[PDB]
Amino acid sequence: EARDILKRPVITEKSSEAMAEDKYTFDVDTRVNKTQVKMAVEEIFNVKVASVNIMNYKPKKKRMGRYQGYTNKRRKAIVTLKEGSIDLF
Amino acid sequence: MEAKAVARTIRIAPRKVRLVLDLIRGKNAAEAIAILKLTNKASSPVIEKVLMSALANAEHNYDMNTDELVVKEAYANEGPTLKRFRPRAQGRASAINKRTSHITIVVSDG
Amino acid sequence: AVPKRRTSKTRKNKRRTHFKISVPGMTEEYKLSH
Amino acid sequence: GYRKLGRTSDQRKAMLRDLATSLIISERIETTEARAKEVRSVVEKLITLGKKGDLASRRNAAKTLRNVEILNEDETTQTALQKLFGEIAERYTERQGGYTRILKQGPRRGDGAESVIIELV
Amino acid sequence: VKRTYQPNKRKHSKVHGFRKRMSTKNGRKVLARRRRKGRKVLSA
RNA sequence: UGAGUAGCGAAAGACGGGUGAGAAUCCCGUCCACCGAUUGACUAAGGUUUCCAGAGGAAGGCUCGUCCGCUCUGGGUUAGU
RNA sequence: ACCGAUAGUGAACCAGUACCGUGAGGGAAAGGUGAAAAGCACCCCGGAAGGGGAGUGAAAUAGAACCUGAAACCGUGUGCU
Ligand SMILES: [Mg+2]
Ligand SMILES: [Mg+2]
Ligand SMILES: [Mg+2]
Ligand SMILES: [Mg+2]
Ligand SMILES: [Mg+2]
Ligand SMILES: [Mg+2]
Ligand SMILES: [Mg+2]
Repeated sequence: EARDILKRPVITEKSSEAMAEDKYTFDVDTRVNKTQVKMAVEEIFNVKVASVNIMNYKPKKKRMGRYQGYTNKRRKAIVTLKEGSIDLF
Repeated sequence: MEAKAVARTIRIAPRKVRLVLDLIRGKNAAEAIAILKLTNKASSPVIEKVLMSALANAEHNYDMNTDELVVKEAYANEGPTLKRFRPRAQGRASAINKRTSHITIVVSDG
Repeated sequence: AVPKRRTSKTRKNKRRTHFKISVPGMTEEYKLSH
Repeated sequence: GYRKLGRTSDQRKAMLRDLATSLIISERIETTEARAKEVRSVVEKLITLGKKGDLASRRNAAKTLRNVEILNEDETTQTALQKLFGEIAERYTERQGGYTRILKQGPRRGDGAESVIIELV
Repeated sequence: VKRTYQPNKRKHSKVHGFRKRMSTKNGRKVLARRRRKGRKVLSA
């Protein structure tokens, strides 16, 4: 059970900046630590992953009239590695 | 021929506009752009875009000459308001009534 | 210190006889920019 | 004379000293009517010290003219005090007083205030 | 001046949480009037 | 209606230049001036995306407004101590 | 031989909702284009809003606050005084 842990990448100006140091970015499910994440990439991609950081977010507020609704919640995984690379697009 | 033009939901009171129009009625046309831009008010720059729409449609839609062409009907009439509130000394509050107007010009030959 | 009555439609309008504005001068349109 | 301009003594003595200076640099400014009928006088009493040019007038041509503005005209640097005694004084060596000129533009948009120009001649 | 309702979060839940309404029968007749009337927010 | 009346919340600003359909009130620059065991700099409660960058000017801002803690759009909180 | 949008239910629509209160608990407002979207291609004034012509339609003084459209209140014109 790997391909339900991590979902999709984040391509930004910071995520594009960090690929000059082989730091890549993903958007992880909740309910998951950083050790479940480390052996996930390391068995899809065969990259010999290195250390990992993580964070959370909080609801924002989309609203366009009669739709006073909140939004889902995130948990990013700024990942790092030395030996190798992965081309995503 | 009698051309016209109307401006709609213009954000000024009528009682403030109606002071300028009395200086504009029953007069020539080029004897009005002058008296308008030599009157320090805030009404004047919006009654000036509203002649020049009634003069630029007596040239392309209805084919009259601007040489002799006078002003026969100008008037302002009330509109919808916008209710607001200002707080006061004690917990009480007080009304505010921000008002609007519609403007209407008519240019005619004889 | 408080109005005892209502102000009619006439007495409101008999009063504004002088509550108008005035016209600029007229030099040849040119301004009177002395 | 005797105009106060809604500004107490300690304020008016510093508003009429900035007007006298920044004028001289650019020789043409844009003010309200009242103020320029009062630098009509302050600045006309300030070239009359520049024709003497003596060592004493420079000492009373500094108690109203304003702190040393390190100008920069064409490839240079001046002071407003070594421009007033060298250059304006020399243009104006053979006239009597009356070297200012007021000119009426229109009013302003916000506060409805008569606006005028003032220059040198 | 100084006014009432100097907030906090320990004390807005130690006195009006869920688990203080359940531990007390008169607080279960509180809940059981807010489910029947139909409100989207039971006491927390 | 009262009525274009009472009021517009303690306090030093002036000129020049630039962008704009449009400037006392926005951006850059000069001098002057005030608070100063505070109108400084850090942290907690509590508040909960108000933070940042391009855009925008119907409403809100006790005036104006090309500007904004306001309106659209996409993005920003990284721990063996 | 019941109501027909101030009525009937607190709620015909976003309703036990927004909003008020530490809390228990209290409480609203708000329906209708046309038979048919055929929802005004194009030209002109203006920075945009809005208006004038053209054109769809049986009628646009039925143009998205759109079925009808009283009264208070606010105005332009002039037959006698
Ligand atoms: Mg004049
Ligand atoms: Mg007055
Ligand atoms: Mg009175
Ligand atoms: Mg500055
Ligand atoms: Mg900001
Ligand atoms: Mg009805
Ligand atoms: Mg019908």
